[PDB]
Amino acid sequence: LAGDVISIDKASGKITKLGRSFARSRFVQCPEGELQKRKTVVHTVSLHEIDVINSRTQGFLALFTGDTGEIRSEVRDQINTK
Amino acid sequence: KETKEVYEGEVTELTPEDAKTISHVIVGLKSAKGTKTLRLDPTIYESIQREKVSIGDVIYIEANTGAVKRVGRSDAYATEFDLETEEYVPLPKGEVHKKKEIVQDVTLHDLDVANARPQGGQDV
Amino acid sequence: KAVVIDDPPLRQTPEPFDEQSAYNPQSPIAIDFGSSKLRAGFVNHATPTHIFPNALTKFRDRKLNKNFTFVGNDTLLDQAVRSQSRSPFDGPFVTNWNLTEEILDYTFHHLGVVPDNGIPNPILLTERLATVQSQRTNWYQILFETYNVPGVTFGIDSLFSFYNYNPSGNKTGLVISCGHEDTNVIPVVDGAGILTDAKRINWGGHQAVDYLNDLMALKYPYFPTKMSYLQYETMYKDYCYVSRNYDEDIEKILTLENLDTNDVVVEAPFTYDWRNSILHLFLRGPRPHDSENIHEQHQMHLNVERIRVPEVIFQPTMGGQDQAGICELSETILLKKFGSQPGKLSQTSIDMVNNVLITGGNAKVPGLKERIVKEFTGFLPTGTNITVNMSSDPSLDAWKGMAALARNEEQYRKTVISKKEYEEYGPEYIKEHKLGNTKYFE
Amino acid sequence: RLLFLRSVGERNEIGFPSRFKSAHYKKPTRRHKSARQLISDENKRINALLTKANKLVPKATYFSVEAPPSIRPAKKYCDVTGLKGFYKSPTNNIRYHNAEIYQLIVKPMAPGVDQEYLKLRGAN
Repeated sequence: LAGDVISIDKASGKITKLGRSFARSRFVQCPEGELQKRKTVVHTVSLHEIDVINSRTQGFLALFTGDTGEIRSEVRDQINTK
Repeated sequence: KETKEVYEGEVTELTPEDAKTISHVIVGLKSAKGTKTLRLDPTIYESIQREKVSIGDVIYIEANTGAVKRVGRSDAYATEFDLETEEYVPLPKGEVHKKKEIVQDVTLHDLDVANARPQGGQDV
Repeated sequence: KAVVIDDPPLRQTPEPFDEQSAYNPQSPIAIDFGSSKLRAGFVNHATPTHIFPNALTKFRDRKLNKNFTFVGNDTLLDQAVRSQSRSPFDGPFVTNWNLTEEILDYTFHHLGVVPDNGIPNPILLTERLATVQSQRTNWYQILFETYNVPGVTFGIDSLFSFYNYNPSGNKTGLVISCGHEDTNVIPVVDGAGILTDAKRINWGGHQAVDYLNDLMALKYPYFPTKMSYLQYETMYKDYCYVSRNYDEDIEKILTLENLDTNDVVVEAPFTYDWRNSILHLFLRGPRPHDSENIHEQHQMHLNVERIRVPEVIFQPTMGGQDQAGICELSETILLKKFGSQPGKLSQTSIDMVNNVLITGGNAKVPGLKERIVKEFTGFLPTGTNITVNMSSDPSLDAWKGMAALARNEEQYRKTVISKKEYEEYGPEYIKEHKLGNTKYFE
Repeated sequence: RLLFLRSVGERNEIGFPSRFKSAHYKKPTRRHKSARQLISDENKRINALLTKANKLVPKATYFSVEAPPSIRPAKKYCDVTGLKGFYKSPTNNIRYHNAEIYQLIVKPMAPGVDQEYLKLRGAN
């Protein structure tokens, strides 16, 4: 709606509602500076996560359910070489 | 000893030909070095319709395996709307047709695993 | 480094006259009635004999002689007379014709012509592509009732330049003409200009210099002095080029490592850091600016306008025209026309690709040839041989066109229209030859 | 410095009964008929010819030779600097490049300046 503060990713199309602006008539400050921003995000992904994702038997949800179930050594070697 | 063959570029022509069953698919890709027009069997259109490929989408086609990957739309259609859900990739500076000789190192256990999936196969 | 611009210099040497002994009465005469410059001379010569701008003034004096003979190169004598120049062209067409009568009398007097009962030489005249009927009827009127010429031919200067660089007369090629007031793409099949599929962009050199004038007036609204059209003409001529790829070039014009090389500084003739500020880098370059001195208060910094002005012939939407660009029009001729599927080139469409001709007076800008070749590679299939032809001077090749038509090939009389043909057909007569116009209907 | 103009003045004197002209001269009275209305009465002459002949097809006229508008979307540029115009102000309908340009030029501008900024691309 009007007055909402949102963040838009142009590629994936994800729109996140950060809240409402400071208007009496939850509450988040209005963003400042540029609108189309280019920011650097930094990721640290463990080798076990790439092991689970590269394993074709189970998806990335096994990082949370915990049923990875004896990931094979060829996936480990492929992850090491990559 | 296997051969990797890759067709990539912006789609400038996507015209099917029926006989409700598609017979052959004419696809004209475009890169910075020129264009290339290819016939295609209906299985690649099944993969393309899976990938919702339209005119102007820079795509990736492997000739031997039929793998279709949509990189995104081109910058020529980046100003059709001021704000758009689509992502925009530049025109590839290489040629449309790329050939490569690569070496596949597999083991017998890999083929045993791939031939004995207990539930079934999975997509790429 | 500051570069001082000024008014263009004046030719203090007066123009000469042709000898009367070299006058031949049955020899034809070539006249290129351009919107910017007029090229006149006799066909037997190779180079044109008279190059002068297509304008004249009406001088006034305290002795009250009312002399108005300052025509063409006579205007390049004093600063006061040059400001009162008056071309007969408003846009692409001519609005007043007695002005053209004075111009034609001037160029007939300076070519060593001593006639009787009108001009006895057949003229070789150029006309605009798909010109209006009224201009053609008025041209017939002036040519056949004020000068009484034996024969008239009509043609397009782009097709004349194509005939000049393909003198066989049956070649197949593509002509791109960058004129003064319009830009034309004309495909030629077997020596015949196919004018039912030619296209015209409403943009030329004059519109480009006017666009640069408007851009520079918008960039510095508080500039103390006002510059003339010739000054903007010389900045368009000297400090403009076609970018190889506009999208990647415009991404980094304003960067600091690029602004110290290709940004020029123009000085008007008279007698909280700024590193991350885009507006100051655009306005005053990569140097710090202070506004207390009159020396740099008369300063321009053409940076984006070095590539923005020549890009309008490729994107006419920037100049206000809802028209396709040069490469877009070139793509739809030889990929979606003339029996050519996109992806499958016909044999005719191959032949124009090997015979691309770029001509016109506005082809003088650098980088136009490489941009055309690169863009032609983009839509054509791989392996197609894109060969372009560009003259050393693409302005005088139009005069060499009718020089090589009425002299080299004896089928020039296949294109002439006699005075007796004018009586039996009228002012609406069109002779559908290869190098000229066509009828308006089917 | 002033006699040069007189020297080229009666150097090139051509009289009213000029020998380049014919013996019969008979110049008629002609109106102005500038660039803007020649297109219009040629247009209405062509439409009168089509309506008279129908109630045939033209081949190469002044309007049939005109280039059509493009089918690819035009790139949007900043109206102030000519850079890549990401944004566009909603009040004065002026495209701009970044925040500094909007705060300095686009927002605090006089009325009527925007209508001649838009006159360059003809959006007034």
